[PDB]
This record gives sequence, C-alpha cells and structure tokens, in this order.
Amino acid sequence: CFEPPPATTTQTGFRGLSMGEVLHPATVKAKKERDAQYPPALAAVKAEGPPVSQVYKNVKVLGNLTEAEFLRTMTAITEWVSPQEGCTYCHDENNLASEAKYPYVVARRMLEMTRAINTNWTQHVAQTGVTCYTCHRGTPLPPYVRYLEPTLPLNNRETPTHVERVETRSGYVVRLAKYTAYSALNYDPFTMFLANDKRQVRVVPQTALPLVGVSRGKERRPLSDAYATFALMMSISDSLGTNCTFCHNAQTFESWGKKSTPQRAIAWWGIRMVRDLNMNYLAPLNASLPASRLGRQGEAPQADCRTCHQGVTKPLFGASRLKDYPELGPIK
Amino acid sequence: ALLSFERKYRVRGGTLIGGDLFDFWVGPYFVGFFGVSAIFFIFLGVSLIGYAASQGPTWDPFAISINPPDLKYGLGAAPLLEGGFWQAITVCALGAFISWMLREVEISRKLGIGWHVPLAFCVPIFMFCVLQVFRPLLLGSWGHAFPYGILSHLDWVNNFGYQYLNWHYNPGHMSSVSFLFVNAMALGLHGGLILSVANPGDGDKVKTAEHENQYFRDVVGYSIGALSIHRLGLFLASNIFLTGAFGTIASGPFWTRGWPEWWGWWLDIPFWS
Amino acid sequence: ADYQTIYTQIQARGPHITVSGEWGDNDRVGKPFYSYWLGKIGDAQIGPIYLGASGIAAFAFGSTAILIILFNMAAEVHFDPLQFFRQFFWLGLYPPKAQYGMGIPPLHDGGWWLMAGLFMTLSLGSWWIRVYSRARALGLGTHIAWNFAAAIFFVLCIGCIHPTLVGSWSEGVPFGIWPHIDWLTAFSIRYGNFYYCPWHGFSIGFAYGCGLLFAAHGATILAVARFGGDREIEQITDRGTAVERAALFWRWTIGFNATIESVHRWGWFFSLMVMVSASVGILLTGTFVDNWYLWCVKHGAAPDYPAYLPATPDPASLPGAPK
Amino acid sequence: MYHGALAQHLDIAQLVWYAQWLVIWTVVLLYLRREDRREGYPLVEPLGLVKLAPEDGQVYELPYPKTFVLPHGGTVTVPRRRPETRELKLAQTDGFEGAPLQPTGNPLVDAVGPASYAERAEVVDATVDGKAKIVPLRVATDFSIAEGDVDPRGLPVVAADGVEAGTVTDLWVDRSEHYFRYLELSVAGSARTALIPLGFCDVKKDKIVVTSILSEQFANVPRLQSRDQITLREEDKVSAYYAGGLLYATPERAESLL
Ligand code: BCB
Ligand code: BCB
Ligand code: BCB
Ligand SMILES: C/C=C1/c2cc3[nH]c4c(c3C)C(=O)[C@H](C(=O)OC)c4c3nc(cc4[nH]c(cc(n2)[C@@H]1C)c(C(C)=O)c4C)[C@@H](C)[C@@H]3CCC(=O)OC/C=C(\C)CCC[C@H](C)CCC[C@@H](C)CCCC(C)C
Ligand SMILES: C/C=C1/c2cc3[nH]c4c(c3C)C(=O)[C@H](C(=O)OC)c4c3nc(cc4[nH]c(cc(n2)[C@@H]1C)c(C(C)=O)c4C)[C@@H](C)[C@@H]3CCC(=O)OC/C=C(\C)CCC[C@H](C)CCC[C@H](C)CCCC(C)C
Ligand SMILES: CC(C)=CCC/C(C)=C/CC/C(C)=C/CC/C(C)=C/CC/C(C)=C/CC/C(C)=C/CC/C(C)=C/CC1=C(C)C(=O)c2ccccc2C1=O
Ligand code: HEM
Ligand code: HEM
Ligand code: HEM
Ligand code: HEM
Ligand SMILES: CC(C)=CCC/C(C)=C/C=C/C(C)=C/C=C/C(C)=C/C=C\C=C(C)\C=C\C=C(/C)CC/C=C(\C)CCCC(C)C
Ligand SMILES: CCNc1nc(Cl)nc(N[C@@](C)(C#N)CC)n1
Ligand SMILES: CCCCCCCCCCCC[N+](C)(C)[O-]
Ligand SMILES: CCCCCCCCCCCC[N+](C)(C)[O-]
Ligand SMILES: [Fe+2]
Repeated sequence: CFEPPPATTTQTGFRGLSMGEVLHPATVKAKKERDAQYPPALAAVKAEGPPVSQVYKNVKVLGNLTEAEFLRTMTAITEWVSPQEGCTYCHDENNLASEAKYPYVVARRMLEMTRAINTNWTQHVAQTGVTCYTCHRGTPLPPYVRYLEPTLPLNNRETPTHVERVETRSGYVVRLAKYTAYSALNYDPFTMFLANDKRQVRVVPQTALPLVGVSRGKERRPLSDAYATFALMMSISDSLGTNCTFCHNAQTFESWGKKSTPQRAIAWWGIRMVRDLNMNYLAPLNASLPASRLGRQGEAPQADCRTCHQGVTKPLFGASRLKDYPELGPIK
Repeated sequence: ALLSFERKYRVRGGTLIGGDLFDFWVGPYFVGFFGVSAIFFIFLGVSLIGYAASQGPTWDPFAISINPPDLKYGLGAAPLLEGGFWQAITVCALGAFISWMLREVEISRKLGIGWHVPLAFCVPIFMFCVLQVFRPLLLGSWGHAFPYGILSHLDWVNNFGYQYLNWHYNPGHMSSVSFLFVNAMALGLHGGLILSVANPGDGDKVKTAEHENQYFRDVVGYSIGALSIHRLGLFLASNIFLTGAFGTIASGPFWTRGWPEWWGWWLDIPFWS
Repeated sequence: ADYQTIYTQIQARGPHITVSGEWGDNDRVGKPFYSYWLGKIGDAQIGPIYLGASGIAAFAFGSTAILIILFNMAAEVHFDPLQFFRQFFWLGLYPPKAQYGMGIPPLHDGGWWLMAGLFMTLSLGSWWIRVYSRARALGLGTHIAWNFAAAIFFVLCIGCIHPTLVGSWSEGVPFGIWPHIDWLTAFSIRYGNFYYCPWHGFSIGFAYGCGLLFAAHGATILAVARFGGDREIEQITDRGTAVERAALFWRWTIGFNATIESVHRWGWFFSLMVMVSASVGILLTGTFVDNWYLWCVKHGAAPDYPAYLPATPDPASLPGAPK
Repeated sequence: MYHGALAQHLDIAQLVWYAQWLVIWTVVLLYLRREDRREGYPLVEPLGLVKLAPEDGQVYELPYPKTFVLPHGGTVTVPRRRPETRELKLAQTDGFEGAPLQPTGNPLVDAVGPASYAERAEVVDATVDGKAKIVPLRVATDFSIAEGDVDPRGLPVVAADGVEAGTVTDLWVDRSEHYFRYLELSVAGSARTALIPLGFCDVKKDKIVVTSILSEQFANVPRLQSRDQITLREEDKVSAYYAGGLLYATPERAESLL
C-alpha cells in the first residue's frame, strides 16, 4: 500500500509552516480524465419569435425561452441526466406536457434548484456555476448521494458486498469509517451537520480562560462535539481530495484572518448552501419518488460536498457552462 | 581543576586528525581538532541567527523564527532574508553536530573505551538529516523543512501532521511513539531499581546483583540482566528515530493521502469486505 | 571491537538462584527454564514468577475490565466474529456521548465505560501494591513504586480527575486502539492546541530527554563494559576505572559530569517528570485554561506570520451573513 | 468572569508555570548537581605557597556525606577525600594545565593513560551468600558452557601481531549473574597464566583472537595473588592492561588515526 514519487506539492501558507496540497499525479490525472467527460456545450441557436410560454402547453420554469433555445435546453438536460434513457425517461412518449412520470416533476424542481444555486449561491459557486451534469454525471440517480445513514460503496454505481449493505449491522463501523477518511470517529457528519442547520460546527473557545457559566457540568457541550467536528472535517477533506491545510493553519483551527485561506470562507458558504439544498429541495422529493428511491427512514437521497466535488477541490476542475446555458442562472 | 582521579588519564594521543596540534584541554573540555571546528560552526550559526533575527520584527524568544524559502526556490539558493539565512544556519548546524560527534570519538579513543556514545549520537543527527535534507530533496524543495524557532517549529510539526489528516495512524509514527514510551518507562525502571538496591532505606545493607535479578523475576517473570538492560535502552532509544524516520520519509514521497486510509490494505481485504 | 556489547559470545549455565524475601517465597510458581537465543542478548532464564495476593487481585480486576471492553466491542460488529477480527482496531468502548454532567451514564451511553474504568483502576492499584511489596520483601528501596505511582496518577488525571473537575464524563478516554488515539485530537482541538500548553512542552522535553539519557547511559555502560562497568552497584560503593572513565568521557565532552549512582537519579527524575508535568498540564486544562493558544497569545508567547494567501475574514461575521 | 483569573492580567496557570520552573532548577542545581559531586571532589590542583581557608565554594557545592552499609560488612562514606598517592610515570609535554602528559616508561606496566586502574578495594567480590564471585570453572564446578557455544579451553590465543601467544586453559564465571568475564591462558614460553576480560576476545571456532596487545605484551599482564580468586582492584589492573594496549601496543597507535 504505497504511492511512488514524485508528489505534486503546493504552498497555501507562509513559508516554513508546511501548509499546502499534496497530490499524486496519476490520481489527479485519473480524476481529470473522468471529469473530462463533461459534454461540450450544444451549439448556440438563434432566438426566433415566441416565448414557449405561448407556444407550449405546460411550461412553468423555462417559459421565456424561444422554442429553439428550449429544445436545446431539453437536449442538454437529456445529455446530462438521462443519456441512456433518452427523452422518454421523463416525457410521455406521446404527450410532452404530461407529468405522468415522476422524473418530469422532479426535473422541474431540479431546474429551480439548479437556477437557485447559480443565482443565490454565488458566494460558493461563483461564476463557474453548476449544471445538472455536476451531480448527475450522465445518470438519473447521481453517483454520490447520502441517505440518513452511512451507506457503501460511496459510488452507488458499484455493487455492495453483503457487509457493505446497509442491512448488515456488522458492516456499520466500516460504513462509517469509509465516510470519514477511514478514521474510527464514531459520528456521522452528514446527518449531524449537512442534512440541516441544527448543529453548530465550531467547538473551540474564543477566550484564553473558561468563562464562568458555560464551563461546568451540564452547561458544557460534551467532548463528543469535538469528535463530530473532526469527523465532519475529515469528510470535507476526503470530499475535496485535499487536507486540512487547504483551509486552516493548524496553529489555530479556530482563527480566521491570516490563519485561514480564502477557500475556508468559500467552504463556509458551501456548508450553508448544502443545508439549503437538503432542507428546501432534495429532502422534500421523497414526496415524489418511487419507494425504490428512498432510505430506510423514507428519506430522499440528498447531497454533501462529495455530490458535486467528487474528489476535486473544484468540481470538474472548474469546468463551466454557465455562459453556455443561462436558462440555469444567474437568473435576473 | 582536575577530579581527584583525573590526572592519570590526561595523556597525549587518540586524535582522529591533527595529532598533537590541538590535543589539549581548556578547563574540563578536551579541544582537539573537532572541538575547534565545532566552535567555529557554533559561532557562525549563532551569528547568523542573531543577524537574521535582528532583521525580523520580534526579539521575544518564543516568537523569533528563521524559516526556509518558499517552495518555488526549489532546491536552489534563496535570498538571505527569504530562506538564505535558514540554509546557512542549517549548514552550520550539521557542521556543529558532526564535529561534536567526531570529537567524542577522540575522547573515547584516548580513554581506551568503546566508541558507542558517538555512535549512539549518530541517530539524532540522522533524524535531523531526514527532516531537513533527505525529505526536502525527495520532495524537491528546501521549503518543506522546518523553521528555526522555539514555538514555530511546532506549528510546522502541527501542519505537517495534518497534511495527512491524522498523523497518528502513520504506522511509522505508531512504532516511533511506542519506543518513546517504553524507553521512558524503562529509564524509570532501570534508574529506580539501581537506586532501590544502593539505597535500601533506614540502615539496611546495600544489596546485590542477585537481588536485581530476583526483583524482576518476581514482579514480571523475567530479568534481562545488568549488562543487557543498558543494551536494551540504547536500542529502545535509538529505534525511536530509526523507525520514525520511515514514517517521516514515506509522507509525501510515498504516500499522499490521509494516513488512516493506508490501513485500507487490511480493512479492504476482499475476503472480509 | 567488543562483541560482548553486541551479544554474549560464550554463554554460562549454572544452577538456578533464589534470593529470599521477607515473605512469599512459597508463592514463586513455575519452573525456571532457559532460552539459548534469549541467552544471546539477555539472561537466558525465563521465570519463575511470584504469584502473591495483590498480583492475583490485579489479574482478576484487569481481566474483568478486559471482558467489559471486549464484549462492548463485539456488540459493535454485532457479534459477527470475522468482522470483529477485521474491524478490531476501529472498535471502541466510549464515554457518554451526551452531557449528563457528572451523572452516572446509562450503560448504553457510557455506563459500561465507567465500569471498565473503575475495574482497570483497581487493577492498577493492586499492581502498585505488588510493585511496592516485592521491593520491601527483598529489602530494597521503593523508588520503582514511586516512579510508577506518577504514571498511574497521570491516567487517573485523563480518565477521571479532569472529567470530574470540569464536571463531565464525556471528556474521558475511550478504550480501543484507534478510539483512544482519536481522543488525543478531540481533546487538543477543544482546548486550543496542545502544542501551546506549557506542560505538554515540559513533558515532551523530559520524554525526549529520557531518550537522550537512556541512549547516553546505555552506550556509556557498554563502552566501559570492558572494565565491568555493568556491575553498577559495586561501582557505586567502590568506584573503579569503569566509571572514572565514564565520568571523564562526559566531563571532557560537556564540561560537567555525574557519578554512576547520580546518573540513575537523573534518569529516574527525568522519567518521573514526564508523568508529573503531564498531569499538571491536565489539571489546568478546562479548569483554568480554555484555549491554550489564546492563553499563550494573552501572555506574549505565540509566534505569528505574514499572510501568504489573502487574509480571510470570518464569513459568519459579515454584514448579512447567514447563521 | 473567568475560572483561573486571579487579578488584573494574572492567572493560575501562569503562576504555576513559574513554580514549575523553580521546582526544576531547585531539584537540578541544589540536589542532582550535588549528588554528581560525591566522587572526585574536591578538585585537585597545583599548590598555593600561602593559603589558609576551608575554600568556601568547595563546601557549598558538596552534598552532606552519605554512608552505605555494605552487605558482608563495613561501610563506605561518600563524598570522602580519596587522593591518588601512587606515583605516576608521566611528564608534562608543555607548560599550561591544558597540556597532555606523556608516559616516561612502559605505560602498560607503568599503568598510565588508557592503562590506569582505580584504587579499588583489594577484596574479592562476593556473591550474595558470601562466596567468591568471579572464579575459574576449575572451581565453579556446577557451572558450564551452554551447548552450542565454543568451549575455548585448548584453543590458541592469537595476539595483535598474529602470533600465538598462549593457550586457553579456563574460563572464569560470574556466579551472581551466570556470565563469563575472563579467559585464562597459559602464556607461551612463560611459566604463568594471564586472564583476559572477555571483551578483548574475538572468539572464533579454532582460535581466540586478541587485538589489544602484541604477543610479547602478555608476559607482563598483571599477575593475581591467588589462582582461583581475584580482587576488585586486580580486575581493574587486568582490564586496564589490555585497554592500554589500544592506545599503546605500538608507537603508531597514539598518533593521529588518519
Ligand atoms: C498533528 C501532528 C502531530 C505529530 C506530528 C509529527 C511529525 C510531523 C513527526 C512526528 C514524529 C514523532 N512524533 Mg508525532 N507524536 C509523538 C511522538 C513523536 C516522536 C517519537 C517522533 C520523532 C520525533 C522527532 O522527529 O524528533 C526530532 C528530533 C531531532 C531532530 C533531534 C535533533 C538533535 C540534534 C542531533 C542535536 C541538537 C543540539 C541543540 C541544537 C544543542 C543546543 C545546545 C544547548 C543544549 C547547550 C507523540 C508521543 C504524540 C502524541 C502522544 O500525540 C505525537 C503526536 C503528533 N505528532 C501529532 C498528531 N510527529 C516524527 C516521526 O518520526 O514520525 C514519523 C515526525 O516526522
Ligand atoms: C519532528 C518533530 C520535531 C520536534 C518536536 C518537538 C515538540 C513537539 C516539542 C519540542 C520541544 C522542544 N524542542 Mg523540538 N527540537 C529542538 C529543540 C526543542 C526545545 C526548544 C524544546 C525542548 C527540547 C528538549 O527538551 O529535548 C530534550 C533535550 C534536553 C533535556 C537537553 C537540553 C536541550 C535543550 C533544552 C535545547 C535548547 C536549545 C535552544 C532552544 C535552541 C537554540 C540553541 C542555539 C541557538 C544556542 C531542536 C534543537 C531540534 C533539532 C535540532 O532538530 C528539534 C527538532 C524537532 N522538534 C523536530 C522538528 N520539539 C518541546 C517544546 O516545548 O518546544 C517549545 C515540545 O513541545
Ligand atoms: C493533535 C494532538 C496533539 C497532542 C495531544 C496530546 C494530549 C491530549 C495529551 C498529550 C500528552 C503527551 N504528548 Mg502530545 N505530543 C507528544 C508527546 C506527548 C507525551 C510527552 C505526553 C503524554 C505522556 C505519556 O507518556 O502518555 C503515555 C503514558 C501513559 C498513558 C501512562 C500509562 C500508565 C499506566 C499505569 C499503564 C497502563 C498499565 C496497563 C497496561 C493497563 C491495561 C489494563 C487493562 C485492564 C485496560 C509529542 C512528542 C508530540 C509531537 C512530536 O508532535 C505531541 C503532539 C501533540 N500532542 C499534538 C499537538 N498530547 C499528554 C500531556 O502530557 O498533556 C499535558 C496529554 O494529555
Ligand atoms: C534517539 C537518541 C537521541 C539522542 C541521543 C544523543 N543526543 C546526544 C548524545 C546522544 C547519545 C550525545 O552524546 C550528545 C551529548 O553531548 O549529550 C550530552 C547529544 C546531544 N543531544 C542534544 C540535544 C537534543 N538531543 C535530542 C534528541 C535525542 N538525542 C534523541 C532522543 C533533542 C530533541 C529530541 O529535541 C535535543 C534538542 C545536545 C545536548 C547534545 C549535542 C550537543 C552539540 O551538538 O553541541 C554542538 C552544538 C551546539 C552547542 C550548538 C549549535 C548551534 C547551531 C549552529 C545553531 C542552532 C541550530 C538549529 C537547527 C536549532 C533550531 C532550534 C529550534 C528547533 C528551537
Ligand atoms: C514516565 C514513566 C512511564 C512508565 C513507568 C512505569 N510503568 C510501570 C512501572 C513504571 C515505573 C511499573 O513498575 C509497572 C511494572 O510493573 O513494570 C515492570 C509498570 C507497567 N507499565 C505497563 C505498561 C505501560 N507503561 C506505559 C507508560 C509508562 N510507564 C510511562 C512512560 C504504557 C504506555 C507507554 O502507554 C504502557 C502501555 C505494564 C507493563 C506495567 C503495569 C501493569 C499493570 O498495571 O497490571 C494491570 C493488570 C492486568 C492488565 C491484568 C490483566 C492481564 C491479562 C493477561 C488478561 C487476560 C485475559 C483473559 C481473558 C483471562 C483468562 C484467565 C484464565 C485463568 C481463564
Ligand atoms: C570554552 C571553549 C570556547 C572551548 C573549546 C573547547 C570546547 C569545544 C568546549 C565546548 C563548549 C560547549 C559548546 C559546551 C556545551 C556542551 C553541551 C552541549 C552540554 C549539554 C548539557 C546537557 C544539556 C545534557 C543533557 C543530558 C543531561 C540532563 C545530563 C546530565 C547528566 C549527565 C552528566 C549525563 C552524562 C553521564 C552519563 C550518560 C553516564 O551514563 C555516566 C555514567 C557514569 C558516570 C558518569 C556518567 C555521566 O556523566
Ligand atoms: C429530449 C431531447 C427531450 C425532448 C424532445 C423534450 C422536449 C420537451 C418539450 C417540447 C417540452 C414542452 C412540452 C409542453 O408543452 O409542456 C418539455 C418540457 C419539459 N421537459 Fe422535456 N424533453 C426531452 C427530454 C427531457 C428529459 C430527459 C426530462 C427529464 C429529466 C425532461 C423534462 C421536462 C420538464 C420538467 C419540462 C417542463 C419545463 C418547464 O419549464 O416547466 N425533458 N420537454
Ligand atoms: C439540472 C437542471 C437538473 C436536472 C434536469 C435534474 C434532474 C433530476 C431527475 C430526473 C431526478 C430524479 C431521478 C430519479 O430517477 O429519481 C433527479 C434527482 C436528484 N438530483 Fe437532479 N437534476 C438537475 C440538477 C441537479 C444538481 C445540480 C444536483 C446536485 C446538487 C442534483 C442532485 C440530485 C439528487 C440528490 C437527486 C435525488 C435522488 C434521486 O432521485 O436520484 N440534481 N435529478
Ligand atoms: C482536516 C482534517 C481538518 C481539521 C482538523 C479541521 C478542523 C476544524 C475545526 C477544529 C474547526 C472548528 C473551528 C472552531 O471551533 O472555531 C473547523 C471549522 C471549519 N473548517 Fe476545518 N478542519 C479540517 C479541514 C478543513 C478543510 C479542508 C476546510 C476548507 C475546505 C475546512 C473548512 C472549515 C470551515 C469553513 C469551518 C467553519 C464551520 C462553520 O463556521 O460552520 N476545514 N475546522
Ligand atoms: C460541502 C459542505 C462543500 C465543501 C466543503 C465545499 C468546498 C469548496 C471549496 C473550498 C471551494 C473553492 C476551492 C478553490 O477556490 O480553490 C468550492 C468551490 C465550488 N464548489 Fe464546493 N463545497 C461544498 C459543496 C458543494 C456542492 C454540494 C456543490 C455543487 C452543487 C459545490 C459546487 C462548487 C463549485 C461550483 C465550486 C467552484 C468555484 C470555482 O471558483 O470554480 N460545492 N467548494
Ligand atoms: C464515580 C465512579 C463510579 C468511578 C470513578 C471513576 C473511575 C475511577 C473511572 C476511571 C476511568 C479511567 C481509568 C479511564 C481511562 C481510560 C484510558 C486511559 C484508556 C486507555 C487506553 C485504552 C486502550 C488502548 C484499550 C484497548 C483495549 C483492547 C485492545 C482490548 C484488549 C484485547 C485483548 C486482550 C484480546 C485481543 C482480541 C483479538 C485477538 C481480536
Ligand atoms: C538486572 C536488571 N534486570 C532487569 N531490569 C529491568 Cl529494568 N527490566 C528487566 N526486565 C523487564 C522484563 C522488566 N520489567 C524489562 C526487560 N530486568
Ligand atoms: C485498590 C487496589 C486493590 C486492593 C486489594 C488488593 C489486595 C491487597 C493485597 C495486599 C497484600 C499485602 N502485602 C503483602 C503486599 O503487604
Ligand atoms: C525541557 C525540560 C527541562 C530540561 C532540564 C535540563 C537540565 C540541564 C542541566 C544542566 C545544568 C548544568 N550546570 C553545570 C549548569 O549545572
Ligand atoms: Fe545503569
């Protein structure tokens, strides 16, 4: 179990602090090649005549698009989400306004979510933006998703061993470790931190001395919180295929300013963004999904940092189609 | 000036190099050629430290830091204030340490005793090289080395560790810590026991070699022996760094992921996956 | 070259020796037996061993503790054997995940951990008694029992006393291989970085120092084995060239020197102090110091550096930033 | 308000830092550094023509004397004044006290430099039960060589100069520690045995190679007064002899190694 040099290294810190990335070229290149499959933008069409709000029968989101654009969007969508399945993955073969199949109405919500991210989570996704491809990677079910309990393999395009199967209790500690970069942290960062906004990530105190009245007995947060926060940060690390010094000077994890990189503020936004998507878009979809889709507690599959990033500090190495398909936002 | 018993030992000879020229003592210190190089370098190193530290802001001892260059200067010479000092101070350090070491050999020779202490001292010098020379060479920049500052060299250890997510699971480190901890226990055991025998308390008779053996046969079922417990400790201490050196070297040049994942080789045997 | 300092060129066999203690000579169970290979780099006789009461006591409590841990560990892989053997390192028996203050946790959330905690404690005690008694039985000083007490106390600090002092059991050390290691980071992160704890520094200083000292002492003795330097007891009561040469080695190198007894004192003290410094460092943590970095910063100690990537403000503090 | 806060900018952990330092320098300087001076003090020196004071600091740097009560009787008190009465065949090579001394005769027999012994007791080191501790296997009859090792009795001893210098006759064993410590050989062409500490022996299957001294120089290896017994001080004389071979067996040995 080893990885032959050279190693690609960068600097994220004042010299002598040993801060920065540490990359094995073959892996980086293997990820580059995978992320290279991002289909190119379909050719630009000329906007002719009538907003499909007039033209078509059941168009709610993309209603201001002229036809030609609209069908370019529909082709792009098909190319990103359901390439194998073709247009009828979502449409009635003989009625295109029909909402008969759930992918139609899920897709409709996913056009709104996608446009939200690009319009409202600028502080994360900036001018790169996401498209459906970012998560779906050419399949209807996106490869990395999270249920309300750790599952395995992380790539759901792989087949579980018995142990891996969520039903096999003996496989729990492993299902959990493999989600926290192989640690034995007995916590699930996902349901603790990412599924919603219940829990506070910061544990470290901000005064030298213990403030009287939050520092004894049931006043105190339990050490277990610190474990959880370590668990979450191990997960973020593995999700972005990087290490703590991508964001922190370990001198003081808790301090900002010179003691943190730009990417930590971007990360701080991403946690918030993920909670929005989970609470307000993805988790509700259990209303609309086949039971075939749902976790053991009837939860829709939802998202974490892996769902977009898939092992890369910027998903798809920063590939963008934001300017190619503005239907998807930033929406004025 | 001289211990009660010293004079009979202060004879010429034993030099590695130089012979009679520096073969003499200043106070208690033997000089010899390497004592002279030692001093030359110490004075250099310490001078650069002060000249460099004066260019910096702080004079507070805990805060002063002389760091290496940016990774960009690679393995080349860096401007004085931006790593230049650090590269020079490192060279003085090695000069100092190795002179110290060779000097011990000459003292050993002159007293007709084995050279085991200068040998034992090679280990720390080695580990200093693994951290400051070998690993930076393998990774291709002096920038990866550690800064010369009482506290700052800790911030380096801290980050270096967390670059690999949890440095604790580093099998080299695990082995390294294990020797640090036994060695410490055994030094307590071996000292306590020698004192326990020579200092029985009240007015009891000093005890015997046969006692030493009995105590550990009684307590833990095995006594290693008087000569051997010194051969063990030299061994336990030495392997703190000799095994550790592997965990340090593997990190980057041979493993770029978190260290917990390395244990994948076990956890992921497909037989029990 | 002195091959004896590497290994024993010709090994002597001869009748088994017993030194009688003020009691318990009847409790030495087992028959001495002799290993050739062991003989090469050590005494060749393994065993016999004193049984004794505090010994039997320590074995019995120790084992109880081990069963509680191992059962709770087997519950984790749902009593699947192979997965047990597979996941063993990752398996653990944790303190309360929830804040019960100082209240006795439920079995399922730390109850079992406190159990094992208590038993291991009793195990440690009965063993201290054995370590102390055998010296007294054999008419020896108790310096070893006193070095050991310091180590037990450290553990009592991290397992009990600090949890009690701040008032939460959730802070204790879980039993398990990876789990006890995970704690180290959790504890450091909650306390603002143990690198900046002045007692962690003293501890390490002595820990390194023990390495420094046992390598210098071990080697010094091998290096005068020729003059029988290894018979340290009689080199104390009647100084010989072994330790005159040992002393002058060190006087000529660093300028001052120990004696063959005093050096063992230096060692004992250095070993002791690793555990003493660590405990003070823990007794102050949470009780009186919350963030060791900031405490350092409050006092002028901490280094600080130029930014290299742009200084990044807390988004959370921004105008209009969410929660 | 804060736990630990004592006063303006003063707090518990910070006072404890100061105590910890103190406790360390106290134990180190005032205890350990004085335990180190139980042997060899006070320092010896040239003599002053007119001097009259119990020099103040020679008092202050010493511990109070301690007495060891020895197991088979007597006692020993340290520190205590233990001057080297024995005459030394060494000559000052230059003026300053820095200067090394030179042997004026045969330092091996003169016993100087690497060839020095300590003034140990002229007493036979004893086992716990009162017997002589280091004794030849001729005497130590319940002892043996472990099956597997070389029995050197009969093997030739070959000296630094490649010349067979005698014939191993016996091993002496440490009955307290069950451990061999010297070999006895019949010196070649002399009517004498010599002991040689097992550390100066390279023990082959077919010969015992000793590199400290030339075959000539065994003739003057220190003699025991008994034949089945050896004193603490004799052990030192025997051991020092070969040890001094290393600097002195030949003229080039003391000179610059390279
Ligand atoms: C978050 C980061 C962490 C970290 C990061 C870390 C790193 C990055 C490395 C270690 C290494 C090591 N760590 Mg870990 N560590 C250790 C213990 C240890 C050491 C046994 C080992 C080797 C130390 C070394 O290189 O000395 C170096 C000693 C030197 C260089 C001695 C030089 C002396 C020179 C010869 C002479 C100097 C002379 C002076 C200038 C003279 C002054 C003059 C005056 C005195 C007169 C413990 C016990 C713990 C615990 C309990 O948590 C721990 C936690 C952690 N370590 C953290 C998890 N550790 C090292 C290793 O071996 O692991 C593989 C290593 O590379
Ligand atoms: C890979 C891990 C590393 C590590 C990890 C480590 C940790 C984590 C800690 C220390 C600590 C300490 N380290 Mg560091 N270290 C130090 C020196 C020091 C001291 C400042 C201090 C206590 C050392 C000690 O007592 O040991 C035992 C030695 C003894 C008893 C003999 C006395 C030696 C003396 C105390 C050293 C003092 C030297 C001066 C500070 C240096 C300047 C000398 C010149 C300029 C005259 C040197 C000189 C080196 C070199 C030459 O390699 C080194 C390498 C490293 N340290 C590695 C990079 N060290 C502790 C500290 O508190 O730092 C703030 C601590 O917490
Ligand atoms: C990221 C986390 C960090 C961390 C966190 C940490 C914590 C939280 C603590 C330490 C502590 C300590 N650390 Mg640090 N650390 C250390 C070194 C050390 C030690 C000197 C000291 C622990 C004392 C000890 O010997 O425990 C090993 C010895 C023990 C456990 C004694 C055992 C006694 C017992 C009688 C034996 C058991 C007997 C039986 C076998 C029991 C079995 C019975 C059954 C029934 C269970 C180094 C050298 C480094 C380096 C090189 O970077 C480092 C970095 C760091 N530490 C990181 C900054 N460190 C401790 C301390 O000193 O803080 C003040 C402490 O509490
Ligand atoms: C595994 C075995 C180990 C081991 C072994 C042995 N250890 C030995 C011996 C043996 C056998 C000796 O024979 C020799 C000695 O004589 O003992 C008294 C020695 C010695 N072990 C010292 C320090 C020590 N051992 C450490 C570790 C271990 N030792 C491990 C544990 C540590 C740790 C862990 O931090 C330290 C700091 C010195 C006191 C002494 C060298 C003096 C010197 O070389 O004088 C000559 C040099 C100087 C007086 C100063 C030179 C200053 C340079 C030019 C400028 C500073 C350089 C810069 C790099 C500093 C940065 C500081 C910054 C990080 C804050
Ligand atoms: C700075 C100084 C230090 C220091 C000092 C000292 N350290 C000492 C002493 C001193 C001086 C002693 O005198 C004492 C001792 O005696 O040594 C010879 C001891 C010790 N330090 C041990 C371990 C150690 N020290 C560590 C650390 C440091 N130490 C630090 C560094 C660490 C670290 C590194 O983490 C470790 C792990 C043990 C070997 C030993 C205690 C055993 C015990 O307390 O017993 C407790 C009793 C038991 C475990 C009983 C159960 C065992 C059985 C086999 C389980 C069987 C299960 C089965 C199911 C049963 C079937 C039954 C059948 C009939 C059906
Ligand atoms: C002055 C001048 C300009 C001179 C030219 C000559 C010259 C080169 C002088 C040297 C100048 C210098 C730079 C001196 C500094 C030397 C140094 C590096 C001293 C370090 C002191 C330290 C920190 C030691 C740490 C370990 C420690 C705490 C030791 C104390 C205990 C002792 C004394 C251990 C040594 C020791 C050991 C290990 C034994 O086993 C032993 C066995 C039997 C008898 C004695 C001993 C004994 O003395
Ligand atoms: C594949 C190329 C493809 C075709 C063809 C296509 C066409 C299409 C049309 C003409 C409409 C408008 C019909 C009407 O009047 O209501 C339309 C609308 C939506 N589509 Fe579509 N579509 C194709 C593929 C896909 C795929 C693969 C999906 C599901 C992932 C999908 C979904 C939808 C949704 C939702 C709408 C509503 C648009 C809105 O703005 O509300 N289509 N499609
Ligand atoms: C982009 C506009 C976009 C479309 C189109 C889209 C469609 C879509 C469908 C058809 C489903 C249902 C699939 C099924 O068979 O159940 C679906 C489900 C999920 N999506 Fe999606 N999706 C679009 C964009 C995005 C983006 C940007 C992400 C990731 C942040 C994302 C994620 C998911 C997840 C999670 C689900 C639910 C789980 C599931 O049903 O498989 N989608 N998407
Ligand atoms: C690498 C495994 C790693 C560690 C360790 C780590 C720790 C850590 C802590 C202790 C906190 C708490 C801060 C406090 O208590 O005030 C914390 C918080 C954040 N981190 Fe982190 N962190 C590690 C890695 C990473 C990585 C790789 C990034 C950047 C992509 C990152 C980011 C953040 C952010 C953002 C926070 C704040 C959370 C919030 O405010 O809600 N960390 N980290
Ligand atoms: C999950 C909470 C999460 C983390 C953590 C995270 C981090 C992160 C960082 C550090 C950056 C910037 C890296 C850099 O500037 O070098 C970044 C950037 C983007 N992210 Fe992200 N991110 C998290 C979650 C998510 C999710 C779920 C998505 C996709 C819907 C997503 C997307 C993006 C995009 C787009 C970017 C790139 C911005 C750019 O400048 O290219 N992230 N993320
Ligand atoms: C108020 C009350 C009621 C009580 C007072 C509190 C009390 C005294 C509690 C004490 C708490 C203490 C002592 C807690 C300390 C915890 C600490 C220090 C734990 C440290 C380390 C734990 C470790 C490494 C645990 C490891 C355990 C094991 C590996 C199990 C051993 C297994 C074997 C022997 C069999 C191997 C099986 C294999 C073949 C598959
Ligand atoms: C003569 C001294 N013997 C001796 N001394 C010591 Cl410190 N330990 C041991 N034995 C072990 C098993 C223990 N405890 C450590 C190897 N024997
Ligand atoms: C608190 C630790 C366990 C206490 C009980 C242990 C049994 C005590 C045995 C003591 C025997 C007495 N002796 C001979 C050592 O003095
Ligand atoms: C980091 C722990 C503190 C280490 C303590 C170091 C003690 C060194 C003692 C040397 C003092 C020598 N002398 C001659 C001045 O006494
Ligand atoms: Fe010793």
